[PDB]
Amino acid sequence: KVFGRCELAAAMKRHGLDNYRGYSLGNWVCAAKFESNFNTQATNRNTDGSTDYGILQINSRWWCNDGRTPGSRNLCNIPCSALLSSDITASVNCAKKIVSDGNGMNAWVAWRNRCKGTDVQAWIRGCRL
Ligand SMILES: CC(=O)N[C@@H]1[C@@H](O)[C@H](O)[C@@H](CO)O[C@@H]1O
Ligand SMILES: [Cl-]
Ligand SMILES: [Cl-]
Ligand SMILES: [Cl-]
Ligand SMILES: [Cl-]
Ligand code: NA
Repeated sequence: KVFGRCELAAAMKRHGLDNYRGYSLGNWVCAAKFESNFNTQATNRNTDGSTDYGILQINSRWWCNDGRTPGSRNLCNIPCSALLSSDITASVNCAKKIVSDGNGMNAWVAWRNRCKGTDVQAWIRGCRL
């Protein structure tokens, strides 16, 4: 599923991400835009052989099991394919674990480089939430 900007904002708000660990909703929308272009089916393979999955590009090195990342962890206790569904619940629940692990949203490279320090509220402007 390729979400619209405001559609994803409302889905994330419903799933409890607005101000989660102090990160306003626009941070989460900006991160999803630049990680996946709002596409739940996005996958990208990393140089270490791990793969990033879904709207928030969650890495199989630590967070999910894809059966082909030897020696990796599955800290969200989910198959990575669950992160590709049209229902963003699994991605949101895993992201809440990631952002709580001490490094905040710096775990998302695209957030650090393209959202952090910008006017992230622009990402939810005009949306009916
Ligand atoms: C929280 C998380 O899994 N972030 C991943 C990061 O590990 C990976 O290096 C990057 C690759 O572009 O995508 C995401 O930022
Ligand atoms: Cl915001
Ligand atoms: Cl594995
Ligand atoms: Cl959803
Ligand atoms: Cl933080
Ligand atoms: Na893994």
